[PDB]
Amino acid sequence: MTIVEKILAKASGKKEVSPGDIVMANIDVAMVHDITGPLTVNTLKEYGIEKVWNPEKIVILFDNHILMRKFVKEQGIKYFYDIREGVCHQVLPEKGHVAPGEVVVGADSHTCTHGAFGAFATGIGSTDMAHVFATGKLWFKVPETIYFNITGDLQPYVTSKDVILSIIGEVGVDGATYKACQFGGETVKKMSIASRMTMTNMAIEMGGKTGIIEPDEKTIQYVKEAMKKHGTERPFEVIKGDEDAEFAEVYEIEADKIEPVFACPHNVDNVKQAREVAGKPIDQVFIGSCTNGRLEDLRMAIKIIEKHGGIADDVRVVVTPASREEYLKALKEGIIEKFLKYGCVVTNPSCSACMGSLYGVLGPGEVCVSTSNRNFRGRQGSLEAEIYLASPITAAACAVKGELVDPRD
Ligand SMILES: [Zn+2]
Repeated sequence: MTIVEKILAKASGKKEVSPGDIVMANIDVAMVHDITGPLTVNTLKEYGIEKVWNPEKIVILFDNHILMRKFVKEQGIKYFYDIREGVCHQVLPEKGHVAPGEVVVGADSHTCTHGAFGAFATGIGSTDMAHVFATGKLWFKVPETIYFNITGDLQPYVTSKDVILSIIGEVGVDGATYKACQFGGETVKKMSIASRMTMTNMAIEMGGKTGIIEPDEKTIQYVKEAMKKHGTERPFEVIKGDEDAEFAEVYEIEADKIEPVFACPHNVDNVKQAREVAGKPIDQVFIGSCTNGRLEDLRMAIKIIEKHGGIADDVRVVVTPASREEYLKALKEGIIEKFLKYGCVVTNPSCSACMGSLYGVLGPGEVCVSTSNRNFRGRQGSLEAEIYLASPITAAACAVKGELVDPRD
């Protein structure tokens, strides 16, 4: 019985569960952000429930507005954050709302990110969310874990981004469909929580239901620290998979021979190695995202840039910390100013002037190296623009030379 299965078993209140089995599980936290909030509320009452189940288990996002204020006020909803905590998923675990062995549901597709914390985390539609708000439970078709056992040491200039991009590259946009992608092995236990978030975030890009990574005391340290800092403290159990569990499509990845890659334009899953496509000129580099937007990413990228002393002219470098906290960390550490001084522009996620700038919008015939999730046509701009995906290191290197690279050159 897998970790996702022990989670769904404890949640449903069953003592055993199989893949394909269908259960009613209790929700630990539910999150709504933009359109889905108003939708969920209206959809919530044309039905007639006047009380949400647990006003402290719902997390909402703010900046028509009126229904949402009045909803949070009419309910007892304690956790509601402004959009200047950052547009990404970072906020939810940052404040300690995601603990191991928990069932987390959210409006956004990439809620799967929180699987990094050893919780079962999924995006759901508006109606499902309305049910959750009403009953604090939801139906789940119990998935199957496909286990990716990653062992070996990451070579220099190689990040979990290259790892997950390679994995996606051999499994295609599908899949990994009705199934949960579970990452493990020594290479996974060695990487940081940030690095794990990078992978779990991109799980659904394989068409996966969610990514999940088993917890260890990096996970514990993170969660406990966040909980004490934000007063979101609450007991949790550490649910981890048994060797008594079986997996559709166990893969084996060895991080030794993984080298810096690219997700080449319009599709995430093609994934050609850096050397092959190297040399093509680029007019923009986008560093930071929900995928790699955290402190370690900024740190390695600015390290690369700094060592070679600045960026190529006639290239637009855009640096976007995943959240306000991450931004403040990078600020306090001098990283933000190093970026600024080298000619990059940094978007302060709490600044509307920063957030509304069109400076990073790709025009026709423009090439961009991005550290984000998605390279499909028209994503960052014109549909006649193309987008390569990379780790912060590879991206930084591209910003240094001003065309497509392999970080070691
Ligand atoms: Zn600003």
